[PDB]
Amino acid sequence: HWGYGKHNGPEHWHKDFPIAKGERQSPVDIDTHTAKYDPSLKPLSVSYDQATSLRILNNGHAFNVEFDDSQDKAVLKGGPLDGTYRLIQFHFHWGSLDGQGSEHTVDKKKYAAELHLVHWNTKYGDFGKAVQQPDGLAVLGIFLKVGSAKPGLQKVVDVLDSIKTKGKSADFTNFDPRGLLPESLDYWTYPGSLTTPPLLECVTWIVLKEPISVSSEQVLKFRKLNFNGEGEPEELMVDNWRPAQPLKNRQIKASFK
Ligand SMILES: [Zn+2]
Repeated sequence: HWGYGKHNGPEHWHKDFPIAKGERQSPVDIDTHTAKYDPSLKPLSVSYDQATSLRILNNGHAFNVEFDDSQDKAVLKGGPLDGTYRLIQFHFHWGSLDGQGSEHTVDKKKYAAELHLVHWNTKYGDFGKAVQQPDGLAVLGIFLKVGSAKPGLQKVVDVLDSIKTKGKSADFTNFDPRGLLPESLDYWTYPGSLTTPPLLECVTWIVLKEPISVSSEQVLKFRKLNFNGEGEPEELMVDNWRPAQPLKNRQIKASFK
């Protein structure tokens, strides 16, 4: 019964999930001046041409667009990563207002929303095994700002009426996640965690410098989703973000000068 309310929100998670106060929790504030350029970091390789989207699900904390991860169809490699990471799902975090919603911040700036493309290390065979490993996941984080519409997001926006409440799913085939990527793949990277319970410290974070722009109408449709099940009291799914956590003994590295 964790969530994002006053009584069950991020400040309470540590009671069920003591790793919430751990040494490598996410998100964090990215202090751009103190991040270190690392000239040996490789370009990212984002290989999404054979991606197979399957379904979209309202899980009661976000919506997930799920992919076939039973073969190397949509993979992330390079950058800070060793090996091959398969795309399993993406989801967003967003706010009730355009001035908040992101999990990571950049020099304390909050964006309207943040996209997470979640990938697991194929050396561990499945996602459930991967989350138990320090190098199990690679999450590509992309900020959303409100401005012009993002045409590559509209197929997601349009299906949200079909998954309004918790536990609802809908077929969601032939969605191309390349339409959600900014022009530049310049990034910051650091070791961290899942940002939702169980908060496992299994993630190599790769946060893109360049945000994507979405329209007011698009983000408004995110905000009409519900945290609750059908026939339960309506609570709008908004402010489903965890705030920045202490950096502790970590250095954020940049792929760019
Ligand atoms: Zn997330």
